[PDB]
Amino acid sequence: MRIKKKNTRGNARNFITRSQAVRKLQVSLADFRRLCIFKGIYPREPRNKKKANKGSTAPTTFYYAKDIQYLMHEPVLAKFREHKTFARKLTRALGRGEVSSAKRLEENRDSYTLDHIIKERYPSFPDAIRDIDDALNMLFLFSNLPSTNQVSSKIINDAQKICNQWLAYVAKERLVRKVFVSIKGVYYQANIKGEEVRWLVPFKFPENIPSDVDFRIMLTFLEFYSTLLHFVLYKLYTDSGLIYPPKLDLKKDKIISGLSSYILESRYDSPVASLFSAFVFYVSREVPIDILEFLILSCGGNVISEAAMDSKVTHQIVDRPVLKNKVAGRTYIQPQWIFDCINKGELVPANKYLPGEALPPHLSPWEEKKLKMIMMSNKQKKLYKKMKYSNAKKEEQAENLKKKKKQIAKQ
Amino acid sequence: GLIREKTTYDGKPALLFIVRVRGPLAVNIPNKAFKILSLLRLVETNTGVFVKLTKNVYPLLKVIAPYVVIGKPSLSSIRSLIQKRGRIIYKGEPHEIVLNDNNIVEEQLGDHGIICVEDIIHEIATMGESFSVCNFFLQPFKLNREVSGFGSLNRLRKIKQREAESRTRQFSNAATAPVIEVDIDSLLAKLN
Amino acid sequence: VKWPEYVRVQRQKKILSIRLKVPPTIAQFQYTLDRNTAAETFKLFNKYRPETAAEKKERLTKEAAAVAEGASPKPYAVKYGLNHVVALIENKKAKLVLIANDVDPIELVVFLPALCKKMGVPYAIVKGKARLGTLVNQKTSAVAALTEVRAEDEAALAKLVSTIDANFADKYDEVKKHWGGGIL
Amino acid sequence: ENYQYDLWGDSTETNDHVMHLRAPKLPPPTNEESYNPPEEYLLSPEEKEAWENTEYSERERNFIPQKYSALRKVPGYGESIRERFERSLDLYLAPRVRKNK
RNA sequence: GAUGGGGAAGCUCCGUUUCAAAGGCCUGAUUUUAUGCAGGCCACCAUCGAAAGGGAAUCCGGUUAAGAUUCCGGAACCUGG
Repeated sequence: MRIKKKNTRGNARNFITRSQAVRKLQVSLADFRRLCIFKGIYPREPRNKKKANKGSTAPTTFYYAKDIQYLMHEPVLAKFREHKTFARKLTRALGRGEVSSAKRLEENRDSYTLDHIIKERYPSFPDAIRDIDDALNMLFLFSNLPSTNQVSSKIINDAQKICNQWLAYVAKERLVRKVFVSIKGVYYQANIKGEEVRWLVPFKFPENIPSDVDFRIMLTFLEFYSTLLHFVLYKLYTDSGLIYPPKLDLKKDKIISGLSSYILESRYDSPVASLFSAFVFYVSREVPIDILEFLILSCGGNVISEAAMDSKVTHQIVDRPVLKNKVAGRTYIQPQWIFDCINKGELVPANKYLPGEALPPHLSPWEEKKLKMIMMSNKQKKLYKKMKYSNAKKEEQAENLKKKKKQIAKQ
Repeated sequence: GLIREKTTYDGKPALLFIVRVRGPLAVNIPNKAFKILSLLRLVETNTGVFVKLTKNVYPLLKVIAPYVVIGKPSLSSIRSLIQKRGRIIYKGEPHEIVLNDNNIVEEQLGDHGIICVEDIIHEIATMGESFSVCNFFLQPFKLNREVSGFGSLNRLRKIKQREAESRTRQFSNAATAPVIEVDIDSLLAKLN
Repeated sequence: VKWPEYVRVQRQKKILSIRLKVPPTIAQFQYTLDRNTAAETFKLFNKYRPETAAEKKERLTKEAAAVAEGASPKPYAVKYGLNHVVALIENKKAKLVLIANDVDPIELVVFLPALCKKMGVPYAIVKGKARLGTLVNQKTSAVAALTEVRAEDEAALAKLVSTIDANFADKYDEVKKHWGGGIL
Repeated sequence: ENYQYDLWGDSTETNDHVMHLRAPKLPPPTNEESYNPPEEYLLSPEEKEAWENTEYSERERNFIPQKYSALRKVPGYGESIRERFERSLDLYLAPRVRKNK
């Protein structure tokens, strides 16, 4: 054949530039990135940059051609055009002045569903659990955020309902294995069929919403995660023989509005799932009953909330500066006891967490070479130097920790 | 889809929540209302504040009836509003820092026995002794307003929301006009 | 420099109409109901929007459903059809007539104001045929007329007619002179 | 009953059949950043300023650990939104490169 | 020689840039009254037309009933990935 141009085969056509991909798809960057997020597509870096970018050295972003081509056949692309046309026609009606026509048009529209995206993105059920970490984190973050002009109240309510349903399922099955508390918030590491899924849970305190962040991407992520978690919860409930959706007692919702509100019914295998068995724990006003109650319920018996209509218990959780009465019938234990008990899994002694007593630190559950180096090659020499530097920097983790411990031990 | 029942007003100090209505459209805030709402620090739309249903406040509530709505929120709604929204207007000077630090409650009050946000919630829900002190410290929550958008779908939603006001909010303007009481729980579930 | 041919053609048409002398029968428009009275007329006419296809369909289905299980007067509405408007005109049945000033074929509407004044029927020129269309469930009608009206709006209609007569009909009766398009 | 159907069912398909489908790269577990960690981990006052002077993306420790004596004293976190936003951006914008450690 | 046009009743003639909306490159956190797209640059514009024009690259030896820079042995050189 005739001469073949350099930038026409190989990496040149194997990867398509983002700008070229947008032009080929004839879709706005917003919709294109929405589809990419829904399909879970990511950019890729070839071993040679100039070769892929038509021989031009630029900070171009590359995407796999096959994935983009497959994306073009997704019905979501047509649904986006349908939504755009509906919005244009509704603006036309609003400008005309026939509100009734706009209402009739709205009553006919139907929203697209990501059911077929989940099937291909997660061919098997365990795959969804293996990556539901990000979905759980996002849902737990959004459930606590306040509604604003960007995020609607309904979205936050749905996220909170999903989080509550997940917590209720976890508590009913007692799948909690390890827990942790940090500045970022409390961490929960359940075991859903052996996936050891971890999910952060921030404290139930107000959070500032800076304008720097863009919730538009977060809105789409939460929209996808809503369907993902709904399907996962339905599958889990069907596997466990529990009815779905789980109804909630409005009487409890008015009082506590949380874990106990959802009364899940049909129609124990690990020491962590047996701690505090047949025990009843009292919780004070200062402790985060929302976090503490779930842990105790998943581990052992029920909990008596500090809330009332505004005893046969054996332990009481309180974090007041000074104990109030200390009735002989209630054991007083600091909230740190529950976390340490879960981490140890063997009911750590309660005599180390009495009220006012100092709490123990919390720990997360997770010579001739000088001459011989002459014969080493340049690349090998550089690699050995990098390895030595990496060893030295890691040694600092122990050196500066032991030095600071020695300094602290003075008093 | 709505029910009404005439009930005699009692004298007990029931818990009430006030939400700014921002109306009527053509009425300019009169001096009487200007002072009444200024004393209640409800000087901005969507502002929320907790008050005590004392007999000395019933005439003021009746007078400001067109300007605001009232109801009896539940403990869960009060707790959610307090723990999700809050204001602390003090040295930090006019900084609007929010209740992210329980130690601040200890510092400001200290002796009143209010050491955490849950203590404030319980005091408000049970008409505690520190109700007056904590409420002033608990500057009004800036509740998010309605859809707050001007667009294709947003305007249609706003029209439907407005049409419900005539079926839910009305005033007779007579001295005998009973105070309209609505479930604040539903409104909060809609606003929040 | 070059622009689209149609854009240039329409710009040339505009700058020619702005500069071409026209007989008084033309340019009888461009002296139109003011923004205030125009808005008042729209408000009055906004209460008599003709029943759209969906509204009529739902009403008929509801009536049929009640009938299947086993009196009101004629609904007053605006009249907009050019043939129907010109038929209400010349018969004295028309009370208020609105004329669009931006009709593409000028000849279709040149004689309408003259006939309306000859018959002694109140008439008003309002900018924008789309505005008439927006209130008639159509793209445009180029004309709008009123018929028997509810007693509540009778006073409003009379006041609007008096205002139109005071503002446009009497003030712009001089439009016969001053051949339009004389701007330098 | 919208969404109330098991789209997975009995299945054993593997999405990794194509090597281009790289792993989700779950975040690493937390290490010694507890609300009540050993006081030796506390950063010194000058080191706090030095760390604060560092630019973004070079902030492995995104906060200064503090020895909170009581659970109630634990304050809220305002950077939780920022961390999740950064993670979401990295998920669908950070170039994924296959490598062997 | 179409292309956008004009003349010709018409088979058709003119015209090659002719006053055509005549395509080809890149960037962005997702574009703020909230997930319908914004911005940066150039202004030419198909095709055919040469086996004596320019060109990417094979030399030798041997072999047939007719074929050799092609068939066989050896050793060569160009393009793309």
